[PDB]
Amino acid sequence: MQIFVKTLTGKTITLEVEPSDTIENVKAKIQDKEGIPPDQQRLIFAGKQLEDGRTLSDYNIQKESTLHLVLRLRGGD
Amino acid sequence: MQIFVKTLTGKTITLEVEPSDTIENVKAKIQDKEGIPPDQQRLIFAGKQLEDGRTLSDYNIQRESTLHLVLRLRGG
Amino acid sequence: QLEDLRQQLQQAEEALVAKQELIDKLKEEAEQHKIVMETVPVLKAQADIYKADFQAERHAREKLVEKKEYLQEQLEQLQREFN
Amino acid sequence: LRQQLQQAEEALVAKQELIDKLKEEAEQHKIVMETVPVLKAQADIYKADFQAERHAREKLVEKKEYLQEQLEQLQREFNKLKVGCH
Repeated sequence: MQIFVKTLTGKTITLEVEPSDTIENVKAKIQDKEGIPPDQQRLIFAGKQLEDGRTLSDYNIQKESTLHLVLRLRGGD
Repeated sequence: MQIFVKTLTGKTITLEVEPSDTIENVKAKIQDKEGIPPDQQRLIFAGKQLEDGRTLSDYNIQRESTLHLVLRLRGG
Repeated sequence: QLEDLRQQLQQAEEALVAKQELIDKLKEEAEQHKIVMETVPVLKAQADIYKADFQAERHAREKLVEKKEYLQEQLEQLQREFN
Repeated sequence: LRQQLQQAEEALVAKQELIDKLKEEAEQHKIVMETVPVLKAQADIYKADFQAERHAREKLVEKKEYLQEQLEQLQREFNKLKVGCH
């Protein structure tokens, strides 16, 4: 299925994923498509931050769902 | 106003709709009482599959008009 | 000459009662036909939908085939470099 | 009485012209109706192919999900070992 990762800034990136993929996988797909470190990516769906462990399935994130990306300021890790 | 939604099985239910209601809505009124997902629904009227955006009024569906339902197997 | 025309008319009473009754018999059938004929556009639509659903599954699978032979051929290189 | 006949003649005539219209119309119908059972058959056939295409896809999913977990565990070996050498 396809999802949309939008930023408050306004940018929108579409992704090709599967309801079995792990939030970790995605933060990695975003890096490949936008060259952005996953250790800096916070994903938001239904007002909650997504953990690299769970999967879209757990968060009932269906096809064409919209996700948000907020980058952490630390970077220190 | 009131309309009918029929399956080829013969089953016939009724929905309370407004002439300005979209196909998208009607599908959602079918999920509420039949539990059928809207993305697996295909509604037919006058030998034509109907489109989500158009309204009943657009295809000119009056009261007690009979629409036909057919379901997908995959449903995207 | 009376019974003649009289009999020639009584052969028209039933004559029209025969066709009217018949005509009525045929209208009741044209109605049963129209009921069944409304099904056709619906059944044809069903065929296409099951057809399109078939293709989607095929395509969907066909790609899962090319991503599984790419995941297996790459695993060939995770063992190679490994040792 | 003669005028009473002529009105039964011209009347029965066209009344026949109407019966011949409902019959040549019924033949058009029958030809269309003779297709209903075939259309159902077709529906089932296609449905079947689908299901078949589904099990083939469903099974071809386990075959793949087994390589992932596998390639993953077999990645820990290639990862956890190389780091130990340096």
